[PDB]
Amino acid sequence: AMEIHFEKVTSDNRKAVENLQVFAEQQAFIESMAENLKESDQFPEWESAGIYDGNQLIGYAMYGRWQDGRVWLDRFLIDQRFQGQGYGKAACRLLMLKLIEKYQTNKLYLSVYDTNSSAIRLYQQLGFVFNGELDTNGERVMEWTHQ
Amino acid sequence: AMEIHFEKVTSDNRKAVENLQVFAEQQAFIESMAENLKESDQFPEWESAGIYDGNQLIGYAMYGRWQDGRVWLDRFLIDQRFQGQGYGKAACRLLMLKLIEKYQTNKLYLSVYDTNSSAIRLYQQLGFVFNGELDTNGERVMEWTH
Ligand SMILES: [Cl-]
Ligand SMILES: [Cl-]
Ligand SMILES: [Cl-]
Ligand SMILES: [Cl-]
Ligand SMILES: [Cl-]
Ligand SMILES: [Cl-]
Ligand SMILES: [Cl-]
Ligand SMILES: [Cl-]
Ligand SMILES: [Cl-]
Ligand SMILES: [Cl-]
Ligand SMILES: [Cl-]
Ligand SMILES: [K+]
Ligand code: NA
Ligand code: NA
Ligand code: NA
Repeated sequence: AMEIHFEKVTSDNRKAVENLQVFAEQQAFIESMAENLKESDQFPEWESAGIYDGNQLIGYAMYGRWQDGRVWLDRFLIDQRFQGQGYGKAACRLLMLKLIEKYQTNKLYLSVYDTNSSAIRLYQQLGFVFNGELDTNGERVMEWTHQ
Repeated sequence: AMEIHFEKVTSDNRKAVENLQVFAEQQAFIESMAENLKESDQFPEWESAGIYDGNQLIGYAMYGRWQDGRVWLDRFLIDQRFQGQGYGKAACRLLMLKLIEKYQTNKLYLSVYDTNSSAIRLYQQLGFVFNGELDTNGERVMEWTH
C-alpha cells in the first residue's frame, strides 16, 4: 500500500515541490499566509504589507533588506477578485519607489520561476532585467536599477 | 479613482490578509512555494521536506525548533490530486514521530485558523489539543504531548 517517506529539498526535487498543485485548498492557503506573516514578524529584516485600493484590501507583499545589503521583493500577490485591472503594476511601481526611498540603495532584487510569463512581463515593463544570477531556490534573479 | 497605499500588517487587518483570495492562482503558488523554500533554506532552525508515497511527490512540510526551544510544524500541504485518501493523517503522524526523535522534546506545536475545521479535526485525531495560547499571527496554538 502506501510508502510514506520524506526527502530533504534539493535541486533534484525543489522544482517538483514548487509545482505542487494546491489550487482549491482555500483553508490551506489561509494557513500558508498566516505562516508567511509569522515568518516576516519573526525577523526585523523582513516586513509584510497589505496592499489597498482605498479601504479595500487588494493584495499583499513581503520585502526587506537581506544581510548582503540587497533589497528584495520576496512576495507579491494581488487578490483574484481584482486581477487583470492594472493593480499589480500600479502597486508594484509604488512599492519599488517606497523601497528605494526607505533604503540607501537604488537597486531592487527579485527572483522568478522560468515559466511565470505573466509576472516576468510585469516586472520587465517596470524595468526589471535578468542579471544572470540564480537565487538559492534555483530561480532566475532580476534586478531593477534606477539611475 | 485608484487610491493605492500600503499598510503594515497588524491585528486590525492580519486576518483580512490571511483571507486574500489567491487560492486559484497557479503561477502565484509556484512563486509562493519557491519563497517558502528560500526562507527555509536560509535559517538552520527551519527544514523543508517533500512528502512522498514511494516515488510520487504528494506534499510538502516545513518544521523547526526555534530559539525559544519549542518544535513547530510550520507548513503542511497535500497535493490536491491526492487529497481525501488518508495521506494527511499517515504523513502527519509519521512526521510527528520523526521530530520527537530528531529533537529531545516530547512536545510538538502548531497553530491553526479558527474556521479551519478539517485541520483542527485532523490534528485533534492525531493527539493535538488547544493549549490556550495565541501565536504571533493570532492563530490558536495546538500542542501534542507524547
Ligand atoms: Cl522518512
Ligand atoms: Cl520528485
Ligand atoms: Cl492587471
Ligand atoms: Cl529581461
Ligand atoms: Cl541571464
Ligand atoms: Cl502607501
Ligand atoms: Cl498587532
Ligand atoms: Cl496561473
Ligand atoms: Cl501550510
Ligand atoms: Cl489529505
Ligand atoms: Cl483540543
Ligand atoms: K504553506
Ligand atoms: Na523569488
Ligand atoms: Na533551514
Ligand atoms: Na499556524
